[PDB]
Amino acid sequence: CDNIKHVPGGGSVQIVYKPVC
Amino acid sequence: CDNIKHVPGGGSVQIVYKPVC
Amino acid sequence: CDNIKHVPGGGSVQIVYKPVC
Amino acid sequence: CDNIKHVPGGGSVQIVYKPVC
Amino acid sequence: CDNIKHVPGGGSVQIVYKPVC
Amino acid sequence: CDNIKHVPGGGSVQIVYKPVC
Amino acid sequence: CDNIKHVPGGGSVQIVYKPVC
Amino acid sequence: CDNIKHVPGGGSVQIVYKPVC
Amino acid sequence: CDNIKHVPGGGSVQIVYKPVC
Amino acid sequence: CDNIKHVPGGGSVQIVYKPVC
Amino acid sequence: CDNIKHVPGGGSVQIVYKPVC
Amino acid sequence: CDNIKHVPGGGSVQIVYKPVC
Amino acid sequence: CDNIKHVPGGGSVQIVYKPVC
Amino acid sequence: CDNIKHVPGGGSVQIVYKPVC
Amino acid sequence: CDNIKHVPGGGSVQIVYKPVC
Amino acid sequence: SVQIVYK
Amino acid sequence: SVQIVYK
Amino acid sequence: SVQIVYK
Amino acid sequence: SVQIVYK
Amino acid sequence: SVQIVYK
Amino acid sequence: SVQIVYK
Amino acid sequence: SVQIVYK
Amino acid sequence: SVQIVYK
Amino acid sequence: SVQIVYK
Amino acid sequence: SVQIVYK
Amino acid sequence: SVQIVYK
Amino acid sequence: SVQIVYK
Amino acid sequence: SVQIVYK
Amino acid sequence: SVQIVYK
Amino acid sequence: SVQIVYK
Ligand SMILES: *Cc1cccc(C*)c1
Ligand SMILES: *Cc1cccc(C*)c1
Ligand SMILES: *Cc1cccc(C*)c1
Ligand SMILES: *Cc1cccc(C*)c1
Ligand SMILES: *Cc1cccc(C*)c1
Ligand SMILES: *Cc1cccc(C*)c1
Ligand SMILES: *Cc1cccc(C*)c1
Ligand SMILES: *Cc1cccc(C*)c1
Ligand SMILES: *Cc1cccc(C*)c1
Ligand SMILES: *Cc1cccc(C*)c1
Ligand SMILES: *Cc1cccc(C*)c1
Ligand SMILES: *Cc1cccc(C*)c1
Ligand SMILES: *Cc1cccc(C*)c1
Ligand SMILES: *Cc1cccc(C*)c1
Ligand SMILES: *Cc1cccc(C*)c1
Repeated sequence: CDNIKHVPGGGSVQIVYKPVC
Repeated sequence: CDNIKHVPGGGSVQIVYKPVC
Repeated sequence: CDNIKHVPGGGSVQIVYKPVC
Repeated sequence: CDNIKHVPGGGSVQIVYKPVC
Repeated sequence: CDNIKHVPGGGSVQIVYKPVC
Repeated sequence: CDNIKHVPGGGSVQIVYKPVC
Repeated sequence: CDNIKHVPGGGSVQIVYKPVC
Repeated sequence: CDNIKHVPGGGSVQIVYKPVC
Repeated sequence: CDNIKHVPGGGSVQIVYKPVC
Repeated sequence: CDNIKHVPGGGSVQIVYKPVC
Repeated sequence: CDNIKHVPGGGSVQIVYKPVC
Repeated sequence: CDNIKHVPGGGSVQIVYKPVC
Repeated sequence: CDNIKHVPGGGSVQIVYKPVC
Repeated sequence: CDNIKHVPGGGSVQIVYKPVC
Repeated sequence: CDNIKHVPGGGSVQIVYKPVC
Repeated sequence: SVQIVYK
Repeated sequence: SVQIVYK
Repeated sequence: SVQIVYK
Repeated sequence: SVQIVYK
Repeated sequence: SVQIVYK
Repeated sequence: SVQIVYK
Repeated sequence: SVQIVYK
Repeated sequence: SVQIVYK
Repeated sequence: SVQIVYK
Repeated sequence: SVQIVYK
Repeated sequence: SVQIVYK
Repeated sequence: SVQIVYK
Repeated sequence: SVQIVYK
Repeated sequence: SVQIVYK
Repeated sequence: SVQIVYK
């Protein structure tokens, strides 16, 4: 993952389970 | 994933399960 | 995935299961 | 997937199962 | 992961489980 | 591959070479 | 691979070479 | 690989060479 | 690998060579 | 590897060579 | 890609972007 | 990629960006 | 990648960015 | 990568950035 | 990486950045 | 198998 | 298997 | 298996 | 297995 | 297994 | 996005 | 994004 | 992002 | 980001 | 970031 | 290349 | 290369 | 290279 | 290289 | 290299 502008909002849940990348 | 402008909103759930990328 | 403007709304659930990308 | 303007609405569920991309 | 501008918002939970990277 | 009931018989050889899945 | 009921028989050889999954 | 019921039989040889998973 | 019920039988040889997981 | 119920049988040989996990 | 005899010439540029193979 | 006879010439640039293979 | 006879020439630049293999 | 006969020539630059293998 | 016959030539630069292997 | 029940 | 129940 | 229950 | 319960 | 309960 | 300018 | 400028 | 300038 | 300048 | 300048 | 000889 | 000889 | 000889 | 000889 | 001889 390159140049990712991750801007979570209010009450946002992100789960990344066993990535390889 | 390149140049991803991820802007989650209110109460948004994102789950990525075992990606390779 | 390139140049993705992901803007989740209110109460939006997105699940990506075992992507390769 | 290139130049995807994904704007989920209220109560929208999107599931992508084992994509290759 | 390179050039990641991670800016969590209010009450945002991110979990990365066993990544390889 | 989902819900695969693989039941090899007597003297059966199966080779899967560089799958992506 | 999900929900795989792999039941090898007598003298069965299975080779998976460089899978990505 | 999720929910794999691997039950090898008599004289069964399985080789997984450099998987990524 | 999650929820793997590995039950080797009589005289079963399994070799996993340089997995990433 | 999570929730692995590994129950080797009689005369079962398992070799895991340089895993990353 | 199998049995590819790639012989670039003078000043040849080849770009393969996110292949799956 | 198997059996690739890659013989770059003079001033040849090859870029492979995020392959899966 | 198996059996790759990579023989770069004069002034050849090869870049492999985040491969999975 | 198996059985790679890498024979760089004169003034050859190879860069492998974050491989998984 | 197995059975790699790496024979750098004159003035050859190879850089492997954060491999997993 | 995707098994989704909506309400 | 993705098993999601919405409300 | 992803098992998510929303409310 | 990811088991998330939202409210 | 990630088990997260949100409120 | 591949952006290549040749001379 | 691959950005290559050749001469 | 791979940024290579050749001469 | 790989930034290589050749001559 | 790999930054290599060749001559 | 898969090279299998059966008996 | 997978080289398997069966008996 | 996987080289397996069965009997 | 995995070299297994079975009997 | 894994070299296993079974009987
Ligand atoms: C882009 C990205 C997000 C989370 C985890 C990884 C490995 C990559
Ligand atoms: C674009 C992207 C999002 C989450 C995970 C990965 C590996 C990639
Ligand atoms: C575009 C995209 C979204 C989520 C995951 C991947 C791998 C890619
Ligand atoms: C366009 C797109 C959406 C979700 C997943 C992928 C791999 C691609
Ligand atoms: C981009 C990234 C986020 C979290 C963990 C890793 C290994 C990578
Ligand atoms: C269904 C299946 C069998 C063997 C290998 C894969 C990746 C999938
Ligand atoms: C279904 C399956 C069998 C063997 C290896 C993989 C990665 C997947
Ligand atoms: C399903 C599975 C079997 C053996 C190895 C892996 C990585 C996965
Ligand atoms: C499912 C599994 C079996 C053996 C090794 C790994 C890394 C995973
Ligand atoms: C599931 C598993 C078995 C053996 C070794 C590892 C690292 C993982
Ligand atoms: C034939 C080939 C050339 C470059 C990249 C791939 C994955 C395949
Ligand atoms: C054939 C090939 C060339 C470069 C990279 C890969 C993964 C494969
Ligand atoms: C064939 C090959 C060349 C460079 C990198 C990889 C992972 C594979
Ligand atoms: C074939 C190969 C070349 C460089 C790095 C890796 C991981 C593999
Ligand atoms: C084949 C190889 C070359 C350099 C580094 C690694 C981990 C592997």
